Amino acid sequence: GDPFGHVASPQSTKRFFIIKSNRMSNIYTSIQHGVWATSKGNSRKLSNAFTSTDHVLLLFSANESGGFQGFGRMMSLPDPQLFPGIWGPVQLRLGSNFRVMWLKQCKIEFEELGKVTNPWNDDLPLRKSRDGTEVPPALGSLLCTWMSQRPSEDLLA
Repeated sequence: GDPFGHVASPQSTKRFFIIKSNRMSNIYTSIQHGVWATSKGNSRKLSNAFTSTDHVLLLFSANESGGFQGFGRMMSLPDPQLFPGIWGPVQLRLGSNFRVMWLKQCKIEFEELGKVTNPWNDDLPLRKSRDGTEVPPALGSLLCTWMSQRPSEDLLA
């Protein structure tokens, strides 16, 4: 639902998901128009999180970028009327588009985090996260804090 506080404030419930993108151009489109889409399986998972969590955070990592480009809040359920067809033919293999509010654009490398593993993903290194991988709230909160502390990038510039 709607945000009733800042995503960094402690009293709200949060879930944190890693989003992978094969194309930087898709990230640029997401920043430009506040929109994302994911696989049908991830769409259901994110939908169930969206209705039952105060804030759903999406941590964006382009394939082979070596890290994160920023993070955003999921703002709506998948919506067939939101920017229909914006992604081109891949739209046909995805769930419906949903609104995203980008909350930080930055550069941070997985290797700057040292030996970080995800106990919710078989204790695998953060770099091996797949699209839709959930991270525990203590780690997710820290990743968003560390990203927020970095200088803001203007990735569209």
